[PDB]
Amino acid sequence: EIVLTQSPATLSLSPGERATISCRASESVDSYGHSFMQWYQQKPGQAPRLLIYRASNLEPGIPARFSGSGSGTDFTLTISSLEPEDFAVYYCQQSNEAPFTFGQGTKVEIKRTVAAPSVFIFPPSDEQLKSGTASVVCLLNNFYPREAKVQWKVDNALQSGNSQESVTEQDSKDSTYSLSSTLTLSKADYEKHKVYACEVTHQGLSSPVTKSFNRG
Amino acid sequence: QVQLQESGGGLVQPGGSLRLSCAASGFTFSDYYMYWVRQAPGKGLEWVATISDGGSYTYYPDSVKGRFTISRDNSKNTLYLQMNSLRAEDTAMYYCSRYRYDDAMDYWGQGTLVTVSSASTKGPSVFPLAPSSKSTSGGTAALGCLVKDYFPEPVTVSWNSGALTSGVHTFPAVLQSSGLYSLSSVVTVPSSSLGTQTYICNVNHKPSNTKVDKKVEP
Repeated sequence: EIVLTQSPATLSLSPGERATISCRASESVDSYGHSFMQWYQQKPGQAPRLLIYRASNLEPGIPARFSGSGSGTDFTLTISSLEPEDFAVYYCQQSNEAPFTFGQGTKVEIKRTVAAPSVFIFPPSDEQLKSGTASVVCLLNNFYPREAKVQWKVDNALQSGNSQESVTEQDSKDSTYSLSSTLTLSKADYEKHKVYACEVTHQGLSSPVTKSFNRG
Repeated sequence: QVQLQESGGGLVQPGGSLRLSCAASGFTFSDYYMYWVRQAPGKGLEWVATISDGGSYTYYPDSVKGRFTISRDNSKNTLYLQMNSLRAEDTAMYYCSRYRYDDAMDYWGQGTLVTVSSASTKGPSVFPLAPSSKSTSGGTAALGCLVKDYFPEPVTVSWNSGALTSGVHTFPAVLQSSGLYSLSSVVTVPSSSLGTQTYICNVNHKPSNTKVDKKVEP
């Protein structure tokens, strides 16, 4: 098996910058006078898309900003000038030996300028309140960087081990992120309290912001 | 134009069998080698199988040999993959791919997910996420849908029948302790249309034949 090791694993660059991803094969990918190295682009919820094949040939339909080179055991993929839509995981693929193989992939994040999250909070809806379970959702919409912090507070009581987070994939239009924090409490706990607060700390906020609501 | 429709994915018990198919279209199917590639949730891409133009030859890595069978029906322009003795390690997103003479897979299927688990199918519950009146981001109101407790993946959440795509965010689903998934879908709208217009979120969980149309409003 020909092992393909891509480098770097993660890349964070601002639009307009030049990106270079490398791939090193354990054994030559060269045969019959050609390097059988392909490069694929995979975006969230989509299939890998062919960018370059046979090492240096641009796939028709693909913007000229993409190009590849190399031969033998060393290959390189280049994006001369990043656009916010280039956010994706890139894979090098080998078509020369027994079992075809893909590199481990390089995650490319598009560096965007600091963007502060717009905080929202949602109390558990009447329906779910009948199910004997309460879910409080705090929304962090359109921010960057991705690193953020969300503490829950129930009547000034700092929660712990009872909330789950889910962050969206970077937007391909404006490169921001959105995050969701859900607090799951029993119907009893929620009713025996009143102040539900969501404190968010982020680089775009000069001071942590808190969003809250009183039940009912 | 050239397109590959995949189907047959879903939930299946460990040790079970499942068949994926890929209906080719827009090109001389019998003139190409076909591939099945898979992606374990969150991991990378792995080759699963290859078959020649007329089905004469086929290849599989040792981890699939004897368990999976790739085949094709050139008269129906369809590619198949019969799986057997499935295990958790086999759960993943499966793709079909066409292979050019220049050694490059240029067209791929959208993909079909295969979850290998003994756990049972559970339809999701949809609770609204209306905008509180105390919440006022100036001219924008955020409201969404909460799809809780369902299995397996995935779930499809749209708004006003796909008519409302702008500004929508459907977060990736998280697994809860119980053993079920949960995800939220929110959309930001101009607070001047909150009462003005009607907002409905269309949820579809194909593995349980559930299609809910919960309506939200503060």
